This record gives sequence, C-alpha cells and structure tokens, in this order.
Amino acid sequence: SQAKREMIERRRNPRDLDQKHQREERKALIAERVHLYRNALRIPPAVYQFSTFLNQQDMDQVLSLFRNYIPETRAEKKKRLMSENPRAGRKPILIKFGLKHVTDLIERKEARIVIIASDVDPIEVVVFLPTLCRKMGIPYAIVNGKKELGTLVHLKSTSCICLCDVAPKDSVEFKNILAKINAIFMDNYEITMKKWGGGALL
Amino acid sequence: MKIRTLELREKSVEELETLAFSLKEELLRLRQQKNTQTLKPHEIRVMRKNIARVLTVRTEKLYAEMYEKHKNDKRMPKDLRPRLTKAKRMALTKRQLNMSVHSVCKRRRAYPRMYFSYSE
Amino acid sequence: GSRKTEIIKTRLSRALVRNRPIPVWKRRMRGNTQQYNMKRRHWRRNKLKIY
RNA sequence: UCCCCAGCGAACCCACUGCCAAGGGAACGGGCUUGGCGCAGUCAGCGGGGAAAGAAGACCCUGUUGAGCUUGACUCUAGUGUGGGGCCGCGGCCCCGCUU
RNA sequence: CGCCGCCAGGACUCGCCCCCCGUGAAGCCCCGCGCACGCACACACACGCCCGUACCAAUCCGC
RNA sequence: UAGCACACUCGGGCGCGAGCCCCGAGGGCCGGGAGACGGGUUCUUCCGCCAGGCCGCUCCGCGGAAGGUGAGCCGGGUCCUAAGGACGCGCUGGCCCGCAACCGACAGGCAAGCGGGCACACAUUCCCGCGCCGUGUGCCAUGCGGCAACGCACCGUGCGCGGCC
RNA sequence: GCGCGAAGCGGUGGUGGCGCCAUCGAAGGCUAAAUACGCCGCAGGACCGAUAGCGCACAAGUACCGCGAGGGGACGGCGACGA
RNA sequence: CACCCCGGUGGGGGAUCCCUCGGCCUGCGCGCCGGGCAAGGACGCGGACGCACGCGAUAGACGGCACGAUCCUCAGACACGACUGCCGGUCUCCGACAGCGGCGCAGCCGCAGACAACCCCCCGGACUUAAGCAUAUCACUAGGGGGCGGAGAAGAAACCAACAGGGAUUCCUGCAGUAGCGGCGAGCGAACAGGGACGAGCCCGCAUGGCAAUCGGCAUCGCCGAGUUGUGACAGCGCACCGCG
Ligand SMILES: [Mg+2]
Ligand SMILES: [Mg+2]
Ligand SMILES: [Mg+2]
Ligand SMILES: [Mg+2]
Ligand SMILES: [Mg+2]
Ligand SMILES: [Mg+2]
Ligand SMILES: [Mg+2]
Ligand SMILES: [Mg+2]
Ligand SMILES: [Mg+2]
Ligand SMILES: [Mg+2]
Ligand SMILES: [Mg+2]
Ligand SMILES: [Mg+2]
Ligand SMILES: [Mg+2]
Ligand SMILES: [Mg+2]
Ligand SMILES: [Mg+2]
Ligand SMILES: [Mg+2]
Ligand SMILES: [Mg+2]
Ligand SMILES: [Mg+2]
Ligand SMILES: [Mg+2]
Ligand SMILES: [Mg+2]
Ligand SMILES: [Mg+2]
Ligand SMILES: [Mg+2]
Ligand SMILES: [Mg+2]
Ligand SMILES: [Mg+2]
Ligand SMILES: [Mg+2]
Ligand SMILES: [Mg+2]
Ligand SMILES: [Mg+2]
Ligand SMILES: [Mg+2]
Ligand SMILES: [Mg+2]
Ligand SMILES: [Mg+2]
Ligand SMILES: [Mg+2]
Ligand SMILES: [Mg+2]
Ligand SMILES: [Mg+2]
Ligand SMILES: [Mg+2]
Ligand SMILES: [Mg+2]
Ligand SMILES: [Mg+2]
Ligand SMILES: [Mg+2]
Ligand SMILES: [Mg+2]
Ligand SMILES: [Mg+2]
Repeated sequence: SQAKREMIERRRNPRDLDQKHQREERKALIAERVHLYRNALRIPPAVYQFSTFLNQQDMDQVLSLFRNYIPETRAEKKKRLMSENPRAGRKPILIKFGLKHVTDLIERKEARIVIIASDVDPIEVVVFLPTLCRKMGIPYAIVNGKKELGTLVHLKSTSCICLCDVAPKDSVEFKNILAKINAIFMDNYEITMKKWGGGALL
Repeated sequence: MKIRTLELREKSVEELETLAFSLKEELLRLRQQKNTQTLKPHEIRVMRKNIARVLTVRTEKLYAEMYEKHKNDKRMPKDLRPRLTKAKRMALTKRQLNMSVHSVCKRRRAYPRMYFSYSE
Repeated sequence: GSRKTEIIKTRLSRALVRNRPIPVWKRRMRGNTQQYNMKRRHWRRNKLKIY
C-alpha cells in the first residue's frame, strides 16, 4: 500500500529493510540509530571517560615522542637477522603494544607512559586500563584513534600503547608531556569517575 | 576394427578431430545405402565403432597432453585430479592429521618409544 | 487430441514404436522362450496414462 | 415379447432330496412312526410349499464394544479476561511531562 | 450505382432507450497529443526460430 | 436354460464358404459435418482371417506389412497481465504472515492468408495464383493546402498526460 | 523455561534443612579399541522345496488397478540341444 | 430309454512324487554418494530389435591389459584377436539457486540433494494393559523433523565410595526382576561392586618483548593480507603377493 510505503519511509526503521540488497543500506541505518540512542542514554563514567580524549596538538606532541621508539618492520627485522651481529648495540627502546603485553607491564609497574585508544569497541577491552594505570600511578592518556596507534607499531589498529623507558635525549620532553597529560587524565581521575555523559549532560 | 588403434596413435589430436568428422561423413553415406540398398550387416556397426575408436584415442592423447601441460600447476584442472570421492577429496591429508601441538611434540620427543622385552 | 505438448507427443511416439510384435527372426534364436509379445498394448483395451 | 428353430450361450443357488395325512418330536417334517399314494423320470404354464434365495436382524436385549451429539456428568483444555513479576530510558510533583 | 430485378428471413452490429443498493477486468503492445531529443517510413536487399498438426456421432468416460 | 440381430426385400459379384461383404434396384429410417477435453495410430493403402466382433463374415475401429501429420500468416511458446501461485528474504521453535523476483489464459488482450489445384490419406502448412506481416541492413528530406470542419508530405526515439469493455 | 544470581574456594556424598567428615574440580575441546548394523559380497545351514520359501525360481515391483497417496498378482520340468 | 454305482479306455484338471541357476536364516567381509552433476527420472542407442537386460550422440564391448577360437536366428564377423574377464574412457536432458555462506577476494571454495539398517539431536501418539477408566501402562515406543559416519555416540571424574578404599568411556557377565517407583493397583525398575572383553591418553586459554618468533593468498622468495580486540609447532607410512596340481 502506498500510505504504508510512505509510513516505512517516515520512520527509519532498519527492520523494514528486510531484503538482501538492502543490507548495506540497513547497517548504515543501524549505525546512526545506535549513535542517537547511545548518546541519549546516561553514559556512565567508565564509558564516557574515553570521550575525553587528547587534543590534536597534544596528540601530535605525544606521538612525536613515541616515533623515536617505533619497532622494526618485518623487512627491517629480516635483514637485521642476516647481519653479522643481530644483537649489536645495547638493548633498544621500543613501543610496547598489545593488550596482553601492555597490562602485564602496567601491573609490573615498568610502563612509564600508557596510551589508550578512544574508539575501541567493545569498550570493555580497555575500561580497566585508566583505573589500573592510576592504581599503579602510571601516567596515561586517551588518544582518539586505534588506527593512529596501529601505524606506530605497523598494524592496522592496536588498542593500547606503552613504552617502558625513555632515551636521555627525550627526557625533558618526556617530563613536559607527562605534566601535560596528567593535568588532563591522571589528576582528574576522581572527577572523571563521577562524570556521566550522554543524556545526563542535558 | 577396420581402423586399428596402431595407426591412430601416430596421428595428432587435431588430426584425429578431422578423422572423426571424415568418418562421420562416411557413416552418413553408409546410412544412406542401408535405407536405399542392402549392406553387409555390420558395416554401420564397424563405422560407428571406429568413430568411437578415433575419439577415444583423441581423448587418451588429450588426457596425456593436458596432464603434462598442467602438471606443475598450483591448481590442476579437475579432469586431471584423481576422482576419489567427494568425501575423500575433502579429507584432511595425512600430514594434517599428524599435526599436533607443541606439548605433544616435546613429550613424544623427550619420551620416545622404547623397545624392550620382559622375562620372569 | 491433435493439440499436444512436446512431452506428450514424445511419450506417445515412444509408446507407439514399442507396440509391435516380436521380430520373427527372434523365434529361431536358442533359448528364446518368448512366443508372442505379452506387453502388446491395444488402444481400446489398455490405456496409457499420457496426459 | 413369450413359443418353436440355427448359431452363440451365462448367473443365482446347491447337506442330501418321490409325494401326502395324522402323530410324536426343539411344542408347524421331504426324511422319523403309523397309515394314504405315486413312480419312462418329458413340454409349457404356475406361484401353495420348500418355515425359498437375498444379508453374521437395522427392532429388542446383552457387551464393563463404540461412535455422532447434548448438558446441571467427571477430569481437563484452546479462547477471553485478571493479578504479580521480567521487559536495563530521562525528568519533575501514584500523578504529570519527555524520547531515546 | 460506374470502372439482372422484386420480396422476405437472418447470426451479428452502431446509436437512442431501458435495467441495476449489480455500473459491467488488468497489463503489455499500440495510438494520439504535450514537451523534448535526433534523425530512416518509403524504397531496395536480406531473412522469418521451437512445439503441435493424421484420425475419432462403435475410436472419450462409465471394466 | 436365462439370454443374444429380429425395416428390410430382390438380383448380381468376388469367394471353399454369404441374411449381414461389395455392386445394382426397390422400400424405408435419421441427423450429418467441423473444433476442444479425452483417446493415441484407431487414420489410409495392401494382404489376411478358420482367432476377436453377444450369430456368420470374403467384412472390420481385428491380425500382419506399410504409408501418412511439412506453417512468418492456424494454435501455443520466444509477449502481456487476470483471479491466483510463489522454492528467496524477513518474522519464527515451527507455521501463518510481510515483501515478493518469478509465474499464472491452447476460449482473455492479442502482427499478418485467402482462392484453387494435387492427393490412397494428409495440406489455409505442399503446389499454383494473388497477397500480407515482422525483423535486420543500407540510402535522408528538415514541409504545405483549406475561413473552418480538415486535407496531406507512405519518417524516427524518449518522457509526460491520456486512450478499451 | 522463567525469576534470582554466586564464590575464592566450590561441587557432591540415593539426594529435607543444617553441621561434620570424606571425596572430587563443573559451567571449554579432542580421543582408537572392545559395541551396533541393512543393502551388497562371501561362506554356511537338523530351514522351505513352486498354493512352500522373499511379493518375484518365469519379460516382478512386471502385467494390471487407482485422480492420487498408493495397491499388486499369476505363471517352473521332452530328449543323448543328435533325430 | 433315462438315472445311479463299479470297472476299462479316452477326456478333463494339475494333486502327488522326483527335481531346483530360487528363497530364508546365520556367520563373516565390505561399508565406497553428490556442481568432477548424485539418487531417481525422461528420452534415445542393435543391420534385421518388441520386451527384458545393457548402454549414452564414443549410445547393444571405445581403449589398455589379460585371455586365445569361436559367436550365431539370418546375414556375417574373426589370429590385423572370436567369445570373454578386469579396469579405464565416453557418459544426452530432467532432477540439488529468488540461493546461502567463508577467505582481501584479479580470485578460490563450501553448503544444498541422496542414503533412513545401524547411530546422534528434537518432536511425539493412540490402539493396548489396568478385566470399566482419567494417573499409570503401551512408551520416553511407533511415527514425523533434523544430522553424521564406517561405525556413531560416549569418554579421561566437580565419579564411585564409607573400605585396608577403588579410578575414562563402551561392551559382556553380574548385582537383579533387586533397592525402589506405582489409583503402592496393573505394572514398571536401575546403580556401585566382583569377574571379563578391550585398553590410551590428551589439548585450548594468561606464550616472546633484545622487536608475531605465527598464518592465508598470489602472477612467489617478493608483495598483499590475517593478526597485538593476540597468531604460533610432524610421526607415521608404503610395496609385492603364483600357476601347476
Ligand atoms: Mg490432449
Ligand atoms: Mg474406453
Ligand atoms: Mg435356440
Ligand atoms: Mg404332513
Ligand atoms: Mg413313511
Ligand atoms: Mg416345469
Ligand atoms: Mg412358493
Ligand atoms: Mg446377529
Ligand atoms: Mg459385566
Ligand atoms: Mg433361449
Ligand atoms: Mg432395427
Ligand atoms: Mg470429427
Ligand atoms: Mg480403417
Ligand atoms: Mg474369423
Ligand atoms: Mg528450481
Ligand atoms: Mg490466445
Ligand atoms: Mg505461402
Ligand atoms: Mg479430413
Ligand atoms: Mg569440600
Ligand atoms: Mg548415602
Ligand atoms: Mg573438561
Ligand atoms: Mg507341485
Ligand atoms: Mg510363490
Ligand atoms: Mg473407483
Ligand atoms: Mg466310471
Ligand atoms: Mg500351479
Ligand atoms: Mg545376510
Ligand atoms: Mg551424469
Ligand atoms: Mg573393445
Ligand atoms: Mg541433506
Ligand atoms: Mg499391540
Ligand atoms: Mg482397559
Ligand atoms: Mg478387556
Ligand atoms: Mg473401554
Ligand atoms: Mg558416507
Ligand atoms: Mg566420536
Ligand atoms: Mg517405563
Ligand atoms: Mg595462543
Ligand atoms: Mg588334476
């Protein structure tokens, strides 16, 4: 019926798009109906703390420290191992990455700085990572982009990033960047852990 | 068996394609003479069978030729793979069935099979 | 009935070419126990189920 | 039509069947008892009888056999309706807004 | 009518009229106009697939 | 035994054989001829019969051997939809249901073939005559008459609005 | 199935609750062999011997019937196969 | 004369007996379907060919190998291999798609359909027994739906026990027609042991950080991809196998 076809057009209900060719149209509609519902609910502080992520200028200052410690690529590793001394030099300083590895370095209190992605879904993959980094005192920052963290370690995306020590050529840059993000994230923990977002903001 | 297989192995595959077309023509002339006149009883029989004989040698030469073309191919054509059974084609290989985890490898390596005899 | 599909006429032709006596040279073969075709079909007595 | 003929050619039914009278008998016999009769075994009519043939009485009763149907039968049940709970939203005074 | 007459009947059909608390299909093709596009009717040449096609007031269905 | 032809009659023929087969005559009687569905070779020719046909048969819808069905124009499909179906997906524990591609008419809508010949039989199909329809290629012109009702330039494609009972 | 919803210790102890003592470690996964079995092949048998034995020793799931789902028979024998 | 009975001969019919390339039962073996187009079907295929059986336009023996002289109704074929056997080719069309799904995916694959004895999952009767009947029984059957495999399923204890403790599963014996369930009616009904067959144990996850050490694909030793929302490991197989007696 023509009135009903106009009726299913006025409401934008993804369950109306039941045919196979409407599948890419449907999941675009699901993505926006979730987004309107996600932000109309009272977002708890555990989820909403990732909405407060790091400034574009501050993110570029943070990642510029990390780009000195980017791990080797697989092409670089391959010619490193056929060299005469693969373990030449001292122990290098690398970005440590991956959720299993990074939270192990956090609980062992040897991570100096932890970057957590903001866009990670399921968000519960990283919801403990701020509160764990405070319980160890490790300074942390939330940065928008799992994708931007992935390019530091030559992946498509990675959820959390840390490094365990800083070269002495970057030490005064490191203390400036620790003071910059602790005023945002670490020292405002007890404020961010009560702050509800979403429909609570209205 | 008027056309013998001994002569058909010498011809090439496209040369057997023209022979089967030429022999099909003569079969049509034989089926003409059967309808209009008499024939020796197995003339149509014989010409039908050496069409089949030329085409078989064509197929047997073509299976041999196409095998050596796609022998060292990543995916051979389905004609040239052995037709076991759909279940047997989808079976895991003996290498795949022998695959075991690292703990089963170390245990079989560190505690190998012993060869012994007991007597009381 | 003078209007038929292609399937009906092929089945009707197959029923027609079948309906013939034993060829008379088969009566001289050894071990031929058949004397007449018992599967002969007459059009008025036996019906074909070709619809 | 029948009847008679040429040719063709069934079925029903069938324990076995000479016919009566009375008697006895499971209380109405073709067969038993005692009497009365008839028997060449054919043709055609015929409907008295064979308690004629149809059909394991449909009536009636019995069955701890049914089914259809009914309801104030017994036990349940779809449906309708009700209460409570679960169904993860915000606000304000059970009530009122709100939308997500 | 031009390049056998006369009369009657008739399936059907246009339009009037009547009937209905019954108002008597759809879609493609096509056609017309409107507005656009760009062009091929004629003409000439070429071509036209598959299936069915006999027969049945004793040929069917009721053995 | 019940039952089975009892509007035909006369002559002739073929034939071993005749009430029934054929021919002629006479006397009567009633449908006959085209399609569908259904049948499926029963059609037609030749030969037969000691079998079948509620009798007989030399006949036959029987037995045997053959022959026969020719389409741009007839019907259907390559077209369209009707009432309606629907194997997919949604909804499901399963249906129902929702959307519905696709489908659904041998009497709907609906391009175009008639006259005759031939022939054992078959042909609007073959043949003859005269036509017609569609498709595909080529080859382009760039408009007029009548106050008017309208007449004509044998021209195309797309959209929109309409157009049947 | 629904409601409730755990723990660092938990489950269980023929099964009310609680306590003891005892014994195991669920809510993740794989695993031969011994076990079962029709068609079919093979070999047997105190079986049946053409109304028996399979429905079928035979042109048997055939002929045939039913709109259909389906139903479903009957029928063996010359001899030295030389006459 | 008919009728009846007995016998003889002839009919009639197919009992009996004898036969049996068949069945039935038991054991063993095998346990192998499918887009490489299955099961099943349709239609065709023989010189004379209907049925049956065989076969697929290579259509009634096509090839290889083995065999070695007949096949036969006619005609014919045949040591340039008859008749055969084993294996392989060819293998029409209908029938498994509105398809569905996996993998970065120039593309490559899978699922569907068959099978229905065995086995696994779900759904699930009633006749029947109770001398009626409703719970019960039949029966967690029949039946229907789904799904495998040569077996399946199960399976290495959140087990049994109460001992001086045993030790995956499955099967047998046995506990045992027992404890128990049950209008405690009809009826139903296990388990640990003890004995035995057979025996077998293992794995994922929380794996490095002095660098994913891992995998998929390709036109391949190089790309691309997966992957840090976390990837990662080799002990078993194979061939040969007579010809005379
Ligand atoms: Mg018809
Ligand atoms: Mg009839
Ligand atoms: Mg008489
Ligand atoms: Mg008396
Ligand atoms: Mg007396
Ligand atoms: Mg009389
Ligand atoms: Mg009387
Ligand atoms: Mg009675
Ligand atoms: Mg009583
Ligand atoms: Mg009479
Ligand atoms: Mg009359
Ligand atoms: Mg007619
Ligand atoms: Mg005739
Ligand atoms: Mg006769
Ligand atoms: Mg289909
Ligand atoms: Mg029409
Ligand atoms: Mg013409
Ligand atoms: Mg005619
Ligand atoms: Mg305990
Ligand atoms: Mg106890
Ligand atoms: Mg476990
Ligand atoms: Mg006998
Ligand atoms: Mg029998
Ligand atoms: Mg009937
Ligand atoms: Mg006698
Ligand atoms: Mg008999
Ligand atoms: Mg057996
Ligand atoms: Mg095939
Ligand atoms: Mg051969
Ligand atoms: Mg299946
Ligand atoms: Mg019973
Ligand atoms: Mg009872
Ligand atoms: Mg009883
Ligand atoms: Mg009762
Ligand atoms: Mg299998
Ligand atoms: Mg298993
Ligand atoms: Mg029970
Ligand atoms: Mg791992
Ligand atoms: Mg000897």
